[PDB]
Amino acid sequence: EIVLTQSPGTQSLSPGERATLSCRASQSVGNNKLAWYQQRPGQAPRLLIYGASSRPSGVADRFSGSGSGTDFTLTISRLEPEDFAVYYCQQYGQSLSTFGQGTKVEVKRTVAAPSVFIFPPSDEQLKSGTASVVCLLNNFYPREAKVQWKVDNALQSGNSQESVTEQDSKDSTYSLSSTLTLSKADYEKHKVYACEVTHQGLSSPVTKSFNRGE
Amino acid sequence: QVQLVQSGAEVKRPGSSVTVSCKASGGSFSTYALSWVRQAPGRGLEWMGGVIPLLTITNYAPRFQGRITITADRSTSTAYLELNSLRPEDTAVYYCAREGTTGWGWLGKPIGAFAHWGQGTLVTVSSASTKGPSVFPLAPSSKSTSGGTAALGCLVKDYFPEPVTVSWNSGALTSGVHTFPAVLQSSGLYSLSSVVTVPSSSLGTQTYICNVNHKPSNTKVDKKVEPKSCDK
Amino acid sequence: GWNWFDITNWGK
Repeated sequence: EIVLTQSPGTQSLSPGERATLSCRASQSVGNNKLAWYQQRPGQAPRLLIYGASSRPSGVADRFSGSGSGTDFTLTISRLEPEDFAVYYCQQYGQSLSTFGQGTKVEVKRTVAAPSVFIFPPSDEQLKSGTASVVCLLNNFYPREAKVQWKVDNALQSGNSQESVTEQDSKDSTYSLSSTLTLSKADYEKHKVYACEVTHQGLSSPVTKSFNRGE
Repeated sequence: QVQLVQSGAEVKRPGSSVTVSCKASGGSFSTYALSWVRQAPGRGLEWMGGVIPLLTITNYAPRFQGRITITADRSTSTAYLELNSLRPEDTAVYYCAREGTTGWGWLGKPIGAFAHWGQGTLVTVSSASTKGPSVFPLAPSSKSTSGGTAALGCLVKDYFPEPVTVSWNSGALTSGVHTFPAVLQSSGLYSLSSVVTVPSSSLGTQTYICNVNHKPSNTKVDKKVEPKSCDK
Repeated sequence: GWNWFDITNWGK
């Protein structure tokens, strides 16, 4: 099996900048049958380059492919707003076709610390017997962020989940939401509920909390 | 013009087999290679295999050899992907994709690479039963009242299957809105949150209502979110 | 090497 390596997996670049994406094969790609695809969130992949350097009619000429053997490159002359997406290379130089793991090209922008908010469970949910505590990290950059749940200062594990939005099309930030869930009974055995946040844009952890029943 | 149309999303129990169809129109169904590619949530693309209808020539990826069958019905220009012994890890969007061609029209020389893609088909492998979500408020913090930015939202929890849509004030409010990807809880039910930040001063000159729609359970809630008032 | 991906080219 031919392994296609796409490194780095993420490139943070400025609008209008040039972009070069590398795709290296574990072994020679038959007849240079290497292809590149673009995929935006929620959409199906789209062919950009085939045969290592051929560009189908319709694809912007700012995209070009080069290389042969085991070293291929996808070049984007200048990044338009719609070019920030994920790029996959694929080899079909033999019956067993394979894709690389993809490279995400995102918008680089000034560091932005997250605005943190904590929400206690609604009385409506409490009546149902469960308690969900939510923590929101709003409009931060870069994407790397970490959330720790502490109840009465005890680190929580296995009772929370989170998800992150796609990069905002207007301000290029990310937002993250984390939910801590406990049964009503367990929720009422503790007092201080806190969400501790760490991010490149914070010189020290930011903690937001509330006290049950206050 | 080549258009590939796939069958709708489907929930499948573990151990069962799923069948996904892809109906083609335009170009030539019989003489171009048709492949299937899947993508698990948050993961990359993976070629599963393909078929050349004219001579029923199949080609499967080793990883799926023994669990997959790809067939093509030339009388309807429909290709089929069958995947057996389903496991939760098979939960993914499955796409059919036909080889592209060179030159004008859609009957030129085949290029091998995938130029035509279907809209994809989300296959969810789970033992969960359809269920409507409860919609709870994420009330604006009272400790922000005067001046500044306030955050509020809605918690849409315990629903199955995907998807759920959320809008604010019937679509009139979009600025500052963040509707997060759902998470799959240990119970096998989904949960998502939608939030919005607004000027704290607007908490008295504007109402906030999240409009939640979960078609499978016919759950359609318009939840008003306001400051919670408490005594003492 | 018999590339399944080259078959439709041969037939065309």
